[PDB]
Amino acid sequence: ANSKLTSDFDNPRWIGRHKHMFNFLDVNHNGKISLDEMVYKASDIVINNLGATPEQAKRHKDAVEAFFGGAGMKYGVETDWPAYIEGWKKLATDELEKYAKNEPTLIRIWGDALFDIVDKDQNGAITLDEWKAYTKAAGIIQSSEDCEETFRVCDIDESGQLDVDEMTRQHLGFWYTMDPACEKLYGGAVP
Ligand SMILES: O=C1N2C=C(c3ccc(O)cc3)NC(Cc3ccccc3)C2=N[C@@]1(Cc1ccc(I)cc1)OO
Repeated sequence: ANSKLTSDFDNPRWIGRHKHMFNFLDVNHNGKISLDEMVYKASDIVINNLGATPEQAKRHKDAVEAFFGGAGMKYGVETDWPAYIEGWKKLATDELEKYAKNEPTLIRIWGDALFDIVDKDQNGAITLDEWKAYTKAAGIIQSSEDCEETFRVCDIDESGQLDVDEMTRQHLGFWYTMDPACEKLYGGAVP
């Protein structure tokens, strides 16, 4: 493994990062969300906003299913916040265990599915314009200034693109470990 990654689950900034996303996902403020909702959102984005082919979409659907599945979410079950954060602890642990063993993470598998859609050249790397299009469709970032910040935090190549290898490392830090160097990955959009 290239980094030594450990969890920080009692940090209120980690709990609150995921609470921010819970709220963002719970668009109708039911105080619960379902797997049905999460995979609908994923496929709506990629099929109806980003031009994914049927095969590309199904590959993406499987990845998103497995991801939220790893956090304990299930079709036909309504997950509340206390269940959600408990499930996220299990997902993060499981992911850091894979990473430490140089085994592919659920977030990497999602990223490969998504980048094949979003990268016009299908080489595992995105432009700023492609990142805006995705994050704005998803709604995880709203402003162009915040998308721009992603490219500052991340280590870009001579060509000016964001490689899947680099994004994954940042994602591991941001979502799973509270690594200080990954702060502001989505700019002001997600604390
Ligand atoms: O990393 C990403 N997340 C993480 C999250 C996320 C993380 C933690 C959390 O508690 C909730 C959501 N959400 C979204 C948006 C989303 C949500 C549901 C269905 C479709 C798109 C999300 N989109 C992603 C997609 C992605 C996935 C892997 C890679 I490497 C690069 C990009 O962009 O930052």
